[PDB]
Order: sequence, then C-alpha cells, then structure tokens
Amino acid sequence: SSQIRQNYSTEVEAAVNRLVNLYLRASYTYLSLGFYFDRDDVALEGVCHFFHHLAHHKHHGAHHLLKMQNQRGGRALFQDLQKPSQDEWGTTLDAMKAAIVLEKSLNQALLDLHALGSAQADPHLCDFLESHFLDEEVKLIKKMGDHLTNIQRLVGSQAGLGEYLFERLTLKH
Amino acid sequence: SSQIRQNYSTEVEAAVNRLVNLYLRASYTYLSLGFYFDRDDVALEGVCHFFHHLAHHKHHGAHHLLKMQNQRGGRALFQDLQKPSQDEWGTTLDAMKAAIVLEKSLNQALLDLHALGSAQADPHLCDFLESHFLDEEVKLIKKMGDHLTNIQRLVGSQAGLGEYLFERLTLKH
Amino acid sequence: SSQIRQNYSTEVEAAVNRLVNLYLRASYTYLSLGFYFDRDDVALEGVCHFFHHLAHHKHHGAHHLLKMQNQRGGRALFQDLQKPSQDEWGTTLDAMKAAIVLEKSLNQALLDLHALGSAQADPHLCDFLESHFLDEEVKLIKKMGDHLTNIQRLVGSQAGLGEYLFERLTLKH
Amino acid sequence: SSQIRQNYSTEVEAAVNRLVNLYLRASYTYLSLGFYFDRDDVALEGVCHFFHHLAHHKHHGAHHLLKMQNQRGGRALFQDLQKPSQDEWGTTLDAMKAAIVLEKSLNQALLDLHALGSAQADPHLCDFLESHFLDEEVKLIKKMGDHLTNIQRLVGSQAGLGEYLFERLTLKH
Amino acid sequence: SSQIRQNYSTEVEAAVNRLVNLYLRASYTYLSLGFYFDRDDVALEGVCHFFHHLAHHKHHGAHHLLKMQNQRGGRALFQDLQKPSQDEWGTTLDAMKAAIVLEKSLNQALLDLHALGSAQADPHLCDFLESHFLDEEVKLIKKMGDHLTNIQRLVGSQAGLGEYLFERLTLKH
Amino acid sequence: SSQIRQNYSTEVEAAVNRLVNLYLRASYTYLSLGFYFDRDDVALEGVCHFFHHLAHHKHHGAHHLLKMQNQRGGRALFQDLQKPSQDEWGTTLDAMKAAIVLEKSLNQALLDLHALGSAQADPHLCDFLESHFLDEEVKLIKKMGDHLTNIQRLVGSQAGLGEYLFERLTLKH
Ligand SMILES: [Cl-]
Ligand SMILES: [Cl-]
Ligand SMILES: [Cl-]
Ligand SMILES: [Cl-]
Ligand SMILES: [Cl-]
Ligand SMILES: [Cl-]
Repeated sequence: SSQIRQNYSTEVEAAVNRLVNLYLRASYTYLSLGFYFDRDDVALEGVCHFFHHLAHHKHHGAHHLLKMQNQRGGRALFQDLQKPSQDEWGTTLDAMKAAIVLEKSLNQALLDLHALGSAQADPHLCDFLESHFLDEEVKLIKKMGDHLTNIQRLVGSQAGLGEYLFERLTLKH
Repeated sequence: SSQIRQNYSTEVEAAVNRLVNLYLRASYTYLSLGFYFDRDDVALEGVCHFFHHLAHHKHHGAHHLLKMQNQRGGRALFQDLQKPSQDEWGTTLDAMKAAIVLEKSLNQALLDLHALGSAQADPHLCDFLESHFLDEEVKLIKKMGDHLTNIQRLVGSQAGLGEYLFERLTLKH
Repeated sequence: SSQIRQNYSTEVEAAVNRLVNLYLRASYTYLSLGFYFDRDDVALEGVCHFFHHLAHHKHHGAHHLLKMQNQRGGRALFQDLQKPSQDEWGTTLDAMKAAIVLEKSLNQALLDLHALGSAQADPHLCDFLESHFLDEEVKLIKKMGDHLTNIQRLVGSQAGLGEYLFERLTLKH
Repeated sequence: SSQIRQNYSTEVEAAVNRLVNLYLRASYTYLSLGFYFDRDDVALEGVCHFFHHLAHHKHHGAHHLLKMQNQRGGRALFQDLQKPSQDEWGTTLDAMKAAIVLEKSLNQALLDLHALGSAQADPHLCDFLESHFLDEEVKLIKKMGDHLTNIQRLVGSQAGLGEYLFERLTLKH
Repeated sequence: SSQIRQNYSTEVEAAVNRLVNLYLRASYTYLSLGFYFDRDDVALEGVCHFFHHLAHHKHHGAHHLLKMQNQRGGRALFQDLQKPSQDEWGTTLDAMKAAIVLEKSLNQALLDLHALGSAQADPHLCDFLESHFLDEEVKLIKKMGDHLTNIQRLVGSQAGLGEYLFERLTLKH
Repeated sequence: SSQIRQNYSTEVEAAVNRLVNLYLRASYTYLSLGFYFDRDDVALEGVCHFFHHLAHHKHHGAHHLLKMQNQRGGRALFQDLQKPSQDEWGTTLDAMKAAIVLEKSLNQALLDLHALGSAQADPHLCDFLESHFLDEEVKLIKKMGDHLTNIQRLVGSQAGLGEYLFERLTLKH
C-alpha cells in the first residue's frame, strides 16, 4: 500500500517494467554490435564507437524509466534479458539497417506507452516520455536514415572502399 | 582463421565469454539492488549509491574482458542474462550479505580462469586478470566485510536506528 | 675515550638506551593495536588511525633519544624488543585502557630519568626531556582520559552503537 | 663470481642475450622498412613514420632487457646482427604482413622465455616480461591485424587509390 | 571463521607473519647502522642517511604485508624482534657488505613465499609480491653492488681518504 | 631509372651505404661500452652515460646519411652488422682509447667520402658532410683527447681513486 502513489495505473507500471527490459535488451544489442566492429577482421573503429555510445544511451534510458517508476510509487521488476538477435553483424550497412529496425521497435513501444498514459489520463507519464524520449528517438532515427543514405551511396561497385571512407569521413575515431 | 591469435586456447576463449556473462549478471544484480534502496518505502540513498556504483564497475569489467577477447583474437559470444536472484532485497544487512556472496562467486570465477591460464601457459591472460581484477576483488570483499561488521554492530535491539546511522555516517549521500 | 662527552654520566647513558627500548616497544604495541582495528571483523578505521599515528610518534621519540645519545657522546645499544602484551585487543574501551596504562609507564620512565639527570646535575638532559617529552605525555594522557570518558558514556546498554558512534564522531576516518 | 646474482639461471641469462639480438634485428628490419617507404618512387610518409617509430620501440626493448641483465648480475653478450630479410618491401600490404610475421616471432620468443623463467622459478623475470613486453606485443599485433584488414578492404580493383587513402586517412603524416 | 577469507592458506598466512618479523628486524638493523654512522667518532652523514632511509623503507614493507594479511582475512601475529647482529658496524665497506647479506636474506624469503604461493595456487599473493617487493629488492641489491664496487675501488692504500670521498661524492648529505 | 637522381655517382651511393654500416657498427660498439660500465662490478655511471649518448648520436648520423641517400635518389642497402671488437672494455682509460680509435676510423671514412665527392664534382655531398659530420667529429675527438689527458693525469699510483674521481668530477651522473 504505497504512501506516494497517485494516478499511477497498474497497467502503466507493468508497461514501464517491460520498456525497461526493451531498453536493456537494446543496450546489450549495441554492446554486441560495437565489439563486432572492434574485431581485428572487421576493424572499423568509428562504427564501434557509434554503437558503444548508443549502448550507454540506452542504459541511461533504462535508468531514467526505473527512477521514474520509483518516483511514481511503482515497483521495478526485472526479467531475463535475451541475447542479441545475431552473433555477427555483417557490413556497416547490415548493422545500421539492424539498428534502425531496433530503434523503430523502441519508438513504437514509447508511442504505445504514451497512448496508454493518454487513455489512463496520466499526464505526468505522457510529459515524461515527451521530455526524455520521443524527440531523442526521432532525432536518432533521422541520423540513422542519413547514415543509411550515405552508406548506400558509397557501395557503388567498390564496397570495401566505400565502407572505409564512410567510417573515416563520417564517423568519429 | 585468425591473423592475430597466438597462444590463446579455445578453453580460455570460452571461459572469458562465460566470465563476461557473470560480470553482466552481477551488474544487473547491482542495478536491482540500487533501485530497491531508492524505493520511497526503503529510502536509503547511501545504500542505493553504493550498489549503483558497483553496477557501473561490473559493466566496466565486462567491457575490459570483451576488449581483451578481441585483442587476443577470440570471438565475443553473448548469452541470455538471467534476472537477479531476488525482486526485494530485505535490510541493508541482507543486501550486503547477498553482495559478498556474489563477489565471492566472481572471485572464484577469476581464480578458476587464472588457474586455466596457468595450465595453458597463457601468461598474458594471467597478467591481465592480476592487473585488472584480482586485487580489485580482494579490496572490494575486504570493504564489504568491514561494512558487514559495522552493520552487525549497529543492529543491537534498535535495528531501524542502526540502519539509518550506518547509511548516514558510513555511506555517501 | 670520547672527544665530545662532558657531564654525561654512564647512568644516564644506560637509562637513555633503556628508554629507547621502551619507546620502540610502545611503537610496536601501537602497530599491533592499529592492525587489530583494521581487521574485517573489527573494522573501526578511526581507532586504527589513532593507534597507527601513535606508533609513528613513539618511533620518532626513539629517534630523538638516539640522536641526543650521540650528541652527548654516549653509545646507542639496542636490545631485543619484546612482542606486545596481547594478540587481540578487545573493544575500543579495552584498547584505550591498555594505551593509557602504556603511556603512564612511559611517563614514569621519563620522570625517573629526569630525576636521575637532576641528581647527576645534567641540565641538558633535564631540558631535553622537558622540551621534547614531558608536556607531550601530559597532553596525550589528558586526551586518552577524555576519550575514555566519552567511550564510557556511550556504552549504556547498546555497546555496539556506542562503539560505532565514538569512532564516527570523535575519531578521524 | 657475482656479488648480486641471486636466483638467475645461466639458461635465462643466455636466453636474455638471444632476445636482445632478436630485438636489435627487429629494430634494423624496421629501419630498412621505414627508409624503403621514404624512397621518392614509393613516397608513403605515414608508412615510413609507422615503421621508424617501431624501430625506436624495439631499440628501447633491447635497452630494457640489457638493463635488467645487469640488474640481475648477468653479462650482456652481443652477437653479429643479421641484415633484414629483404632490400625492397613491396606494397604497404606486403610490408604490414612482414611486420606481423616479425612481431609473432618476437611474441613467441617472449612466451618461450617466460616459460623458461616459470620452469626456473624466476618470478622477477616472469614479472619483468609481463610488465614491459607481453601486453605491448598483444596490443601491437592487434593494431597490425586491424591495419591489415583495412588495407585488404581498400585493394578492390584500384590498388593505388587504396594504398594512398590508407596512408592519408589511417596513418600519421 | 572469516567472512572474507578465500583461497588464503594457513601456510601463506603464517609465512606472511614470519616475513613481517624479518622486515621489522631489517628496519631495526638499519636503525642501528644509521646511528653508528652518526657517532662523533664515525661521522659519515651520507652513510647515516643511506641506512636510515632503508630503515623507513623496510618499516613500510612490513606495513604493506600487514595490510595485505588483513585484506586476505589472515591474522597478524607479532613475535619478539631480535636485536641487530652487531653493536658496531666497522667501515662503510663492512656496513655495505652486511647490508647486501641482509637484503639477499630478505630476497630469498620473498622468493620462498612466492614459491609457496605458486604451489598453493594463490595468484593474488604472487602478484602482491611481484608488484610491491621483488623488483624493489633487485634494484636495491644492484645499487648496493654498485656501491660496494666504488667503495672497493677507493680503498687503495689511503682507506680514510677513500671512505670520506665515497660519502661526499656518491652519498647524499 | 630514378626521376630525381642528378649528379649522384654510383660510387658515392655505394660509399654512403658503407658509411651507414660504419655508423651503425659504431652505435653498437657504444651500446656495448655503455652496458659494460653499468655492470655492478664496474659501476661507473658517468662513463655509462658518456658512451650511451654517443650510441644515440651515431644512430642519428646513420639516419641522416640514409635520409640524404633517398633525397639524392640512391638506394639504401643494409649489410650484416658485426659485433663490437670486445665483450669487456677494461678501465675507463682502455675504453676512451678504444673510442678515439673508433672515432679516428669514422673521421677517415668521412674524409675519404669527401675526397670521392670532390673528385666526382658532387658539391651537395661535400657540403652535406661538412655541415653534418666533419666539425662534429673534430669536436668529439678533441673532447676525447682532453678526457684521455685527464684520465692519464689521475692514474698516478692510485688507479682506483683516479678512476672514481674522473667519473665523479668530469663526467655527468
Ligand atoms: Cl533469445
Ligand atoms: Cl533465472
Ligand atoms: Cl614478551
Ligand atoms: Cl642474413
Ligand atoms: Cl639475538
Ligand atoms: Cl666480427
């Protein structure tokens, strides 16, 4: 029986715990993507840094959701975290395609939770997602789309050259 | 067929991937312990900070192991991460007892891997564990033992008072 | 046959060598007291620092006596140093009681040597003890008495709580 | 008859002198590789700087081994230094392949000496190699493997373009 | 029954307490050597400073061993400290010969304990001795050997002149 | 067929490669001389530093010759480097006599190459040797002659004393 809980539905509490799982799964996926690009037989430092920074960002997102759960008087509940969908991530292009799929799934989870908060008349939850997550997701997906276009442009008939140039001249090393 | 791999056994490579799993499980356990102490109905900030800093340290340990795996020409392989052993962690004393159990299990995993590296005549692996992990673990376990003794001293017949004073005067808020 | 010795009795020379033994025994006792309080199953950092600083002070006292022995043209002679009187030192209260007993024995040795110097009309020795040792001893014994009173006040019927609070709020960590 | 020698086998002393020869041969090989890339008809400044910095590093390694030989009470003995295996070093790719072969041979010599020190119960020698050489070698071989992968990616069907871009955008000029 | 002890044999615990005794005996020997050189009838300030700095170093070594004993969950046990082997230490040459004998005995005690730790599969103990003591001992013995050679060179048929010049031009005053 | 080579005879090109061999042999000789003086049973730090600085200078000379070979469009060709003429170098006097013999042989090689350049009407080569090498050699030989005179003065009938004083008061430690 919570001393602080007010206007915080069990449905939102549960959805917040599921979204924490999704963010931690996303962080784990980005950890795996980064270390694949660090392999001596892949060796694309800028791609490794791009994904490791996203791993840190998704962990921070989980921390914000868990802090908000406690601020509202909900109860953090952790589930098993599934391994990433692949052990090897192919080319930079394959990896950036897999990343935008992942981000679109996170974005839909955020929109779904926002819609539940709207239906539950939970404006604190709706504001929380707007201020911490919805514009970060739109900006990240726009950046990944920009990268996909530049990677695609660079394939031509010299894939290796393009993959090197993208990593050297667009990403940070 | 690795261009860099030299003196790096498949047995060590696999053991390193298992130890990464153990460190990431430990990080997840500390995430759960920290957010339990952040609950409005628990509210021990110094205990929350103690465990969240350990969560970050264990994540960094996993990152070091994964960097070393790639430096040696091994292949990072990620498995499902099991949820922490509890959803609620009891008193500071219960939590610090669970933490020293966890740390003793990590320490034994480090000693086991060191012994495998010794048997495989892999001095780079042995040095790596000595320089990054074995003394950090001894120092952390000594610190937890010191804390257990101070928590135990403070229980007396006023458990609440002792739990507050330990958090206020030994831990950092 | 000393080129510098003047007004320096064989009795004082010998007493100075015995007092060096007493100071080095005191330093050793404080080394043992400090490491007992550093044990994981004792874990009172401020008590450990209190005694280790006294170990350093008593070593410096021995160094001053040995420097003065050579300045007067006496001959330093070292004897076996006996181990401390205990291997385990009980509570902070037991330890501070043992420390004030030790300090009272040092103080009496200083007064005895001062009286011998007075009888031998050795004003340099008398001045030396007044300026380096007699007021330091009075001040240290007064400080230990103050601590004993505060420790005693804190025992009540919650010994553990009192022992923690004294270490946290009077001693330095 | 050495005044300082203790626990330092004739076998280790001799192996240390042979390893000094290997390091000085490696320094000489890197001197030759660097000046080949400085030729007006090769003209890859970043490749010249990469190899000349390794020449300096291998000379410093020899100096450390010779200092340690004297610290242990062994006797430095110098042998003829063989010229490098080639007069002309082909492409950047040929040169980086020859460098990783050379480094793998140095690394095996270090592991062999570490194993001899282990068998001779010479922990100072084992520590010395761990602290000065084994991780530097692993890190250098990982860096060369990363470079090989990037050079290979860049060959495509425009070898010249790739060789220029690698030197301009990965190496330092 | 220790809350922290893990992989720490009773054999190592006892050997660590004996090595503490050896270090404190060494500190006491250096205290006596330093004050002999401070005598008005010896008066070699640089030799006095050389030995007093070693006395401080050996005391610090004992403190490190005692800290590590508690970090591992062993129990510090102190024994009587025997007086130094001599009351008067002869020439600088006699004293530096006695010092290198002492250091070789400490070094053998360190190697013996390292070998016991190796046999007990105690890599934390082995690392601890490597990182804190084995190279300091090799470096100190090399320095003493260098000094012995310079002192020996200076004896000629004017021992006094040589002893003065060594103290003035090699040691620090 | 060189794009840059102009007025650069095959005779000079070959002589430059031989002089590189002589400089690298000289560097190796100075490496051996320096480590002999670092021995615990020789222990003359200033003599060790004197020779190690010359080893570095002779390596730099080789680097200048090799840079100039490429600037002129000649081709660096490396030969086996012979070990130094001795394993042990006797007294400071023996060593400084061997050094001035070595320097006189380098100086004659420089004069011989200058004479060949003069005969070949190669003023760039002649200027190069004048500006980088001929005055450095004259100055170094003058310094060694000055040292020989001071060492010789100091032998008297107390060789050891003189050898110590020269190292302490003329050379740098
Ligand atoms: Cl799965
Ligand atoms: Cl589970
Ligand atoms: Cl006793
Ligand atoms: Cl050859
Ligand atoms: Cl005795
Ligand atoms: Cl030869």
